Amino acid sequence: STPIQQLLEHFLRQLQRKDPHGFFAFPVTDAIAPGYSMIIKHPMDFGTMKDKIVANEYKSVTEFKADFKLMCDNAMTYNRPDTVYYKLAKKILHAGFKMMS
Ligand SMILES: C/C=C/Cn1cc(-c2cccc(C(=O)N(C)C)c2)c2cc[nH]c2c1=O
Repeated sequence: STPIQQLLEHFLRQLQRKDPHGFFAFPVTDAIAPGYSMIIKHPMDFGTMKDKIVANEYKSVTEFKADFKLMCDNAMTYNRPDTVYYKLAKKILHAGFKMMS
């Protein structure tokens, strides 16, 4: 609806294209990642970001960028550097921030 919502939906679509496996698509469960909720205090994922856009909870691109960075930082905190997850998070973090200027 609103201009910011339209822009953030556009950014979100482009970011999700960089995650074809959808590792970032939904909240990480402790079943898939043992101990996750005990290690990551502020979980974030593309699905939650979509819900926040729809609810009109972002009022600036800066806020959206902060949630995107949080999501990537979480993946680089929980996962070791040699994992596909860590490597994807670092790659998408830089590409996403460039893509968003
Ligand atoms: C780039 C990752 C972002 C978030 N994330 C997602 C998964 C995840 C989620 C859903 C499915 C799978 C998967 O395909 N597995 C576990 C085989 C992984 C996972 C598993 C261990 N750590 C993580 C993780 O940090």
